[PDB]
Amino acid sequence: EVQLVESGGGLVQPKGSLKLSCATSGFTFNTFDMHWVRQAPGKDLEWVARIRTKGNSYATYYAASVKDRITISRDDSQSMLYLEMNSLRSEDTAMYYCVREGGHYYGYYFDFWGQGTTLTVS
Amino acid sequence: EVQLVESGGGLVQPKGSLKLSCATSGFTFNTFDMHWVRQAPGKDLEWVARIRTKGNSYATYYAASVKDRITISRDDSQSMLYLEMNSLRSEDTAMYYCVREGGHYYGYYFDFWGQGTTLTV
Amino acid sequence: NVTVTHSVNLLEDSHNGKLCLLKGIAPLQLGNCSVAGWILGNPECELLISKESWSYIVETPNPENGTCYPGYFADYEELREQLSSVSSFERFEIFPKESSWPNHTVTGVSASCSHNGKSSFYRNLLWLTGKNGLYPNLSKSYANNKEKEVLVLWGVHHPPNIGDQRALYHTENAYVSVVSSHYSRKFTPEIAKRPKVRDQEGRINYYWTLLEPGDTIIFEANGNLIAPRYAFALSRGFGSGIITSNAPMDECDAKCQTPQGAINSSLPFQNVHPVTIGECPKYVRSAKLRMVTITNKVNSVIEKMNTQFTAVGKEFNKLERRMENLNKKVDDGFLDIWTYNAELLVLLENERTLDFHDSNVKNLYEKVK
Amino acid sequence: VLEKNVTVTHSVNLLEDSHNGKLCLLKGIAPLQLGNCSVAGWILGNPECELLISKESWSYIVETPNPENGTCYPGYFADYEELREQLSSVSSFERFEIFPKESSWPNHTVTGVSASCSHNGKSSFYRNLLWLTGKNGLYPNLSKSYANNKEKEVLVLWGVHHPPNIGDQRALYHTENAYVSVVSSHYSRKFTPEIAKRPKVRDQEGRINYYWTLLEPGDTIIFEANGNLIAPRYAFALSRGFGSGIITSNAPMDECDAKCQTPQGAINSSLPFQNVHPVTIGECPKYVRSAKLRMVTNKVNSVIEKMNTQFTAVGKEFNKLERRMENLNKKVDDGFLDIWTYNAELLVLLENERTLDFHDSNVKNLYEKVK
Amino acid sequence: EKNVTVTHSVNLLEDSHNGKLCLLKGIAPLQLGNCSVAGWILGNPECELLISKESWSYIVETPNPENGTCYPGYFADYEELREQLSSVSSFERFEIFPKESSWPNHTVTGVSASCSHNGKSSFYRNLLWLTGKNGLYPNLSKSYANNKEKEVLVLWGVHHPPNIGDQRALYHTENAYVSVVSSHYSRKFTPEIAKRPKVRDQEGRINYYWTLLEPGDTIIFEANGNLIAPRYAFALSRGFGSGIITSNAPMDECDAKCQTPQGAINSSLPFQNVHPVTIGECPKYVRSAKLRMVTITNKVNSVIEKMNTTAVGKEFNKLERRMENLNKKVDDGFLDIWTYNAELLVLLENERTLDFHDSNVKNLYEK
Amino acid sequence: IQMTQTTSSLSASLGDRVTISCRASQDIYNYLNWYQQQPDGAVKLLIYYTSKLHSGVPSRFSGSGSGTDYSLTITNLEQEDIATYFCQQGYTLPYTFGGGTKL
Amino acid sequence: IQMTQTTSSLSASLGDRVTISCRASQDIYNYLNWYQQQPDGAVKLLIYYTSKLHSGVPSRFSGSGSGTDYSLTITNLEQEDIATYFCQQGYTLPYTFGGGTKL
Ligand SMILES: *[C@@H]1O[C@H](CO)[C@@H](O[C@@H]2O[C@H](CO)[C@@H](O[C@@H]3O[C@H](CO)[C@@H](O)[C@H](O)[C@@H]3O)[C@H](O)[C@H]2NC(C)=O)[C@H](O)[C@H]1NC(C)=O
Ligand SMILES: *[C@@H]1O[C@H](CO)[C@@H](O[C@@H]2O[C@H](CO)[C@@H](O[C@@H]3O[C@H](CO)[C@@H](O)[C@H](O)[C@@H]3O)[C@H](O)[C@H]2NC(C)=O)[C@H](O)[C@H]1NC(C)=O
Ligand SMILES: *[C@@H]1O[C@H](CO)[C@@H](O[C@@H]2O[C@H](CO)[C@@H](O)[C@H](O)[C@H]2NC(C)=O)[C@H](O)[C@H]1NC(C)=O
Ligand SMILES: *[C@@H]1O[C@H](CO)[C@@H](O)[C@H](O)[C@H]1NC(C)=O
Ligand SMILES: *[C@@H]1O[C@H](CO)[C@@H](O)[C@H](O)[C@H]1NC(C)=O
Ligand SMILES: *[C@@H]1O[C@H](CO)[C@@H](O)[C@H](O)[C@H]1NC(C)=O
Ligand SMILES: *[C@@H]1O[C@H](CO)[C@@H](O)[C@H](O)[C@H]1NC(C)=O
Ligand SMILES: *[C@@H]1O[C@H](CO)[C@@H](O)[C@H](O)[C@H]1NC(C)=O
Ligand SMILES: *[C@@H]1O[C@H](CO)[C@@H](O)[C@H](O)[C@H]1NC(C)=O
Ligand SMILES: *[C@@H]1O[C@H](CO)[C@@H](O)[C@H](O)[C@H]1NC(C)=O
Ligand SMILES: *[C@@H]1O[C@H](CO)[C@@H](O)[C@H](O)[C@H]1NC(C)=O
Ligand SMILES: *[C@@H]1O[C@H](CO)[C@@H](O)[C@H](O)[C@H]1NC(C)=O
Repeated sequence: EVQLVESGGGLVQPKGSLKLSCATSGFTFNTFDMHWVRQAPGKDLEWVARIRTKGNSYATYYAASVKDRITISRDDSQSMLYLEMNSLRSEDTAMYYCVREGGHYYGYYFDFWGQGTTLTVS
Repeated sequence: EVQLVESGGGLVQPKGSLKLSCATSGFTFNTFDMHWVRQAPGKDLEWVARIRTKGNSYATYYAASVKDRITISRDDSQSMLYLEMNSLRSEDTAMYYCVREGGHYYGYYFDFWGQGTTLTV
Repeated sequence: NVTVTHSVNLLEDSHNGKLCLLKGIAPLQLGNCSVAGWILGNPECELLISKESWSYIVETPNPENGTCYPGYFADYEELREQLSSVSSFERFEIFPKESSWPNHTVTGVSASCSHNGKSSFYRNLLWLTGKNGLYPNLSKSYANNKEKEVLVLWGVHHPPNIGDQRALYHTENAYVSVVSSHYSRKFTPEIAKRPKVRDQEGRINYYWTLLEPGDTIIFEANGNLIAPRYAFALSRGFGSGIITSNAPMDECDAKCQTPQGAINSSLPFQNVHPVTIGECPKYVRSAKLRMVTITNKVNSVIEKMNTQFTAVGKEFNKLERRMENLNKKVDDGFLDIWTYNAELLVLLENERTLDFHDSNVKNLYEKVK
Repeated sequence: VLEKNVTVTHSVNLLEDSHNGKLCLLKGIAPLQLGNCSVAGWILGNPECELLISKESWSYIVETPNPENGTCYPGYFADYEELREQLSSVSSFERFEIFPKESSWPNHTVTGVSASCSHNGKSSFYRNLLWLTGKNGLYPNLSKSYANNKEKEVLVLWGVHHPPNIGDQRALYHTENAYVSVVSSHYSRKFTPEIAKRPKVRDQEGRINYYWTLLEPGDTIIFEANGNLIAPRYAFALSRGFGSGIITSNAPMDECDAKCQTPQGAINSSLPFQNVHPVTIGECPKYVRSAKLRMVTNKVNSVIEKMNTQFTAVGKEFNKLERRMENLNKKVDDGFLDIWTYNAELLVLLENERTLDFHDSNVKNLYEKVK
Repeated sequence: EKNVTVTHSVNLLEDSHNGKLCLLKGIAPLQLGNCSVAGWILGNPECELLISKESWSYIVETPNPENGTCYPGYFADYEELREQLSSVSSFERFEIFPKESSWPNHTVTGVSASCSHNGKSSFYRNLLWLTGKNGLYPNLSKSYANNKEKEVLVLWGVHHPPNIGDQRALYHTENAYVSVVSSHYSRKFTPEIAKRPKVRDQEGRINYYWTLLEPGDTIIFEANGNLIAPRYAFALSRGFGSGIITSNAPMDECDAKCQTPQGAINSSLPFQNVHPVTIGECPKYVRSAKLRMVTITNKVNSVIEKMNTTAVGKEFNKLERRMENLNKKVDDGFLDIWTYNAELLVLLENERTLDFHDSNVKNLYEK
Repeated sequence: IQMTQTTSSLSASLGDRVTISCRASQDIYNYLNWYQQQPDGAVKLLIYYTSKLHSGVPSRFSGSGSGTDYSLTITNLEQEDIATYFCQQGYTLPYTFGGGTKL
Repeated sequence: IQMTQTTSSLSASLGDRVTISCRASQDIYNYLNWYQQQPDGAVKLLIYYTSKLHSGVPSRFSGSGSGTDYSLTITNLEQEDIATYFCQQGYTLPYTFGGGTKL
């Protein structure tokens, strides 16, 4: 049905760029805004960044504390997602989730999720 | 300020025509409608006749008893209000006043009065 | 009636006579339901629930069955105008039936809206009724936060007599107060005995409002309420309208449609009907126009200034007679002025070119000698 | 165009500016002569307008510019300007006593008078209504019904009362919070009285609000109240038509002969235009705001006469709080008349030029034939 | 035919203007500016630089007036008032009910936090929020009588508190009413108590009404609660030659002949195309992009100028979609039929001028 | 139409609160002006409408009342404020003055 | 704003009626969804709005409540439905999740 495959994670020193990618299949990528969600070990779920479709000219809202270090883009033709992180820290050891928005007028609900990669720092 | 000087009062027989007069200073004669008020000795203040500005075609309104005996005119260029009487009576010995109305929407209030002239017969 | 060698007839009076597609998008075939019956979910209009996209709106001249429960639709004629330009809405359950009202009976039905022999009710409203003999105050709310207008509909019920009122809401002086950030009202029931219409005596008054992004609407009532169950997230557009017609449908694909058919030509002028939907020729109220054979550019100027109209006669109530005559006079004059303008233009145009051809040979005859 | 004030050889004026200046009959049918009265008084049976009752059929409605003396008991005719439009096309009516005054109300009082509607020095009331008041100090609930079994649309009127104070209300209806409910098959309302002190108008500190509704064949109307009701006593049986309206004029009446009518006079001519007034009733030609139009020596200018048709310019009255209305309607009326005078001006400023060149061409052709 | 070259042409159309608001024949116009019409008439606290002005040629208003009614509410019959306030030559503001000795039994020092001025809470300058004193709200009845041959504008308001505990702590009553009666008026307002979403951090509302007295008439107020009594009134004096225009242009000191929402025009050309809305005696509006006549013409322009001789474009409520489409249909028709009449005349006027000289040559040829 | 007044004369101290009332026969819709008459001299206007003030008048003069019962109150009276006062309508045409009060 | 939750632990038998409450801090106009995260695996969506259902979700899942007091009632528990459940607001920009409870 709907499959989200995420790859691109690995260990890195706390000064180097690291890029993650999430794959999509089984639907239309053009009409589904997608968000990135991070869950640290032993901590509750957190929101990271959200990208809207071409209707709002690819608006890119961001979280508060985790700004000025990410640029989210959507490769619609390749049906992938790109999450970039520069200048990491000691609080970014976590698994990162691919989330689809879902189109209906009942607010926001994140109707699908992914398996999730891992990302550590040293 | 706004002063009102009047003259023309004197003694006359009960058949003459004493034309009273009044003078103004300190404002524009073309935007105020003035009156005439007389007070006989032992009698309360009364009203005689009112003359309006050009906004009512110089309309003139008169009291009841005084009617059909007096006439007023406005000398706007000379800015001296003048009044003319006729057919006098022994019940017309009074002190006469030169009064100004004042333009605001609080009715009529007669804000500026003159010194007063003595007319006796 | 001068004989002409080669003529080009601008006016056209050919229409297919069948309801066709408009550039590949099907219309909303209301069929036997009026607009007031489609919106409120008539039980016998269940084939239009899922059609959330359309080009234009059709309606039979005498829609058989609309408001099943007798009543008076407040500001009905304005609702048609707002819905006459909606591109495509989205029907969403604003108050879910299962959980929104836990202390109220929600299974009330009426025998005047029968469906397949079984009494039913509307599909977009919900006749609330007290449970266990009690009618607690209800106080709902809805905050619209996705930058899209929301159309809300509700109703108030006027029972036939005092006996029926105290047996439903267990009160005598009920009230309904619908409050928003830029709209406030308060209603009251009117218990009176009325003659029979559709075998019913009581009445139901409908109402509506059009929300805005970031706004809130609060419902409060302790009696006589017909709460909403569905709303409509509108999405306005341009190039749509309401027509009244009876022609059958087909699988064709045209560019413009008229209440009596569709036009499949490119002549500047037509005479099928004053009203039209989509890009198509203009209208002239005569029966014979012809330019003897520049002319093509000339007709463009007439068309350019004429291309400002919708001509959809807005329906008016019975208490707005001054509306109608003023509106009828406005439309009558505009078409008659324009038909005379277009008629004389050709009459002036041909006289110039006829002498142009006459002087053409005379020009050669001038150079002949 | 390019010439001006050219002397002509044989002209035919196409403008009519002469009127008989008299209120004349239309096609041999006498008109309704309200004359001194008013539209509000005529319908409600004004005490000083009894002479107009005997008339049943008419052709148009006349009225003086400032009708003197109509609603004798002061009030506010609800939706008054709407009614005048409905009556601007009625061809006849049939005043029939919907509720007879002799047996409809055996339980109340019918003889109510007001000093503001005095007739011949005696106080009275209207003749199409009936002020109801209690008997023996009691005011029982009333409940009346009427079914329109006439195959005609019946017009109905009634009223509500707002007495000056609590004392007047109690002494008349013996209640505190009275209500009046009028319910039809497609018309429902519920009135209530408002008690307050008001400036004296016509030497009385009360008010009466007159309402109305219109029926349909097979319909039914229900009247209910427990007080504050000015009961109906007569109704109307409207019969529609075409070509009629309300014209305001001061012309004298006579036994003339005409074919149409205009407010300032009755015109009987054959020129395809006139400029006496915009408003015109009957079969006479169009109106062009101008001064002098002519064509040097039929079907040349019959298109304008054929396209100008179907235009009634009776200015519909608008309420005090409708200044957005009259400005819109004055814009429409002014624009249409000004545009149409430009079409008619140039419809003859061009044809006359051709005829001047037409005769020149005809003669010059003869010389070529001769030479 | 198409575009052509001619020896001498005079373009009737003009598409150039100074672009600055300026004086109209010698009287400075009212400049609401940073304030709206509803805010101005009610005397908004931050709208006090126009109290002195009492004469104007026209009235200006910014496209999005920031603050008007400081206390949230619904100005009843707003769009009608703007029509009656368009043709007012000059009014006169007088204290209809003096605060010193017209309410001696109540409390008149009532302010709210939503109308703060200079950081201190205040209220309007043309209204007076009445409240009980000592715990009593006595029955009030104040009468007025206009006897000076001038219409008088009167405004008041009714208060709808957010809840019930608010009511009994201000007016000490449960079901109050407000009555206003005149020689041709009658109303009876009642408060409505309900909870509303916050606007300007207030859950209450105040509805503002108005009426237009007539000479010799009498208006009588009566209320036992929830009344916002008037303090000032306006003695209207109807005139001609003014209107409401939305504009953002800067002000300047010159002397023009007419005004358009984007600038003033100083020229004698019969036509223009900048904007249809204007004030004064100045050229008409034609929607063409280029209109010309080959140089008759003086008579041609004046032939159709008289027939053309306001397009106010009155604002309509949000619940009057039938009105605006009706008026939009009327306004577009008149401006498109008229531009075609002038366009067609040029094709007919220039054509005649051609053979007018050619026949002279033929007449010269015969001679 | 006709204006009565209080007593003709009043005896006032230096520091008293002297009041004078001018009740009208008919109803004057809150148009009752006041005047002052210095002895052997002209007269001056104190108050118009009902409680407004004229430019150049001290702050211890004020009025009240409405309907057909008006008043004038003086607080902390001095020795210079001795004169005769009247009351005048402004409602209808035959403007009526007062019967005069001496202080 | 900040989204809270109920107690962090609960032990459930089989066939019992077990609920979990997710009380917010600021009024959310009925935009509270519920999720389920199986151990060492994916996380699903269970209920959106307040009481709707997602495709393929068993009919034993439902919720109720409005304002700032919600619940996710569970009836007739099976051996498969054991995981940690989180609640998420849907009103404003920082869509904050919950701390989640354990089964
Ligand atoms: C949808 O429209 C249909 C008709 O277009 C509605 O059914 C009609 O209902 C009326 C009364 O509810 C029926 O009138 C009665 O019919 C009986 C049987 O002949 C007659 O004896 C009575 O005197 C009365 O006239 C009418 O027959 C019936 N139409 C048909 C074709 O059966 C229906 O109610 C509408 N649906 C909704 C939800 O309003
Ligand atoms: C039908 O019309 C006549 C005239 O339009 C109405 O009679 C008029 O009534 C008014 C008001 O009562 C009279 O004015 C009064 O005159 C007296 C006497 O001078 C004066 O003292 C009052 O102050 C007031 O001005 C008017 O004279 C009178 N006209 C005539 C010719 O008698 C009559 O009321 C109307 N019919 C009905 C039923 O109202
Ligand atoms: C007059 O207008 C100003 C500007 O619109 C108002 O000031 C704003 O008030 C809102 C809340 O009322 C604040 O959120 C803005 O920050 C204010 N703007 C500035 C620049 O300070 C002012 O409140 C208005 N006057 C009244 C009485 O409401
Ligand atoms: C509509 O009403 C007609 C009336 O007889 C009926 O025959 C038809 O079945 C109804 N439905 C449709 C879809 O036409
Ligand atoms: C009504 O519902 C509320 C919760 O919304 C509940 O607390 C209350 O018990 C219910 N009332 C009855 C009578 O069950
Ligand atoms: C329900 O409403 C009535 C009238 O509006 C009120 O008297 C009653 O207190 C309300 N009930 C509650 C629980 O507030
Ligand atoms: C109406 O008023 C006029 C006033 O000119 C009067 O002469 C006439 O007798 C009155 N009645 C009728 C029926 O005209
Ligand atoms: C009222 O009328 C009914 C008949 O319609 C009659 O029986 C009854 O006695 C009347 N009421 C009185 C008080 O007489
Ligand atoms: C008359 O009407 C009142 C109003 O409801 C009612 O209370 C009373 O019972 C009625 N009287 C009769 C006899 O029905
Ligand atoms: C008007 O209000 C604005 C608020 O945006 C403020 O900046 C400005 O100073 C105010 N005054 C003027 C004269 O613009
Ligand atoms: C209230 O007003 C009346 C008349 O205006 C007055 O007599 C009374 O003293 C006033 N109340 C108080 C407490 O002074
Ligand atoms: C004020 O009006 C109320 C409302 O009817 C009334 O009950 C009260 O008696 C009135 N007060 C006076 C002093 O008349």
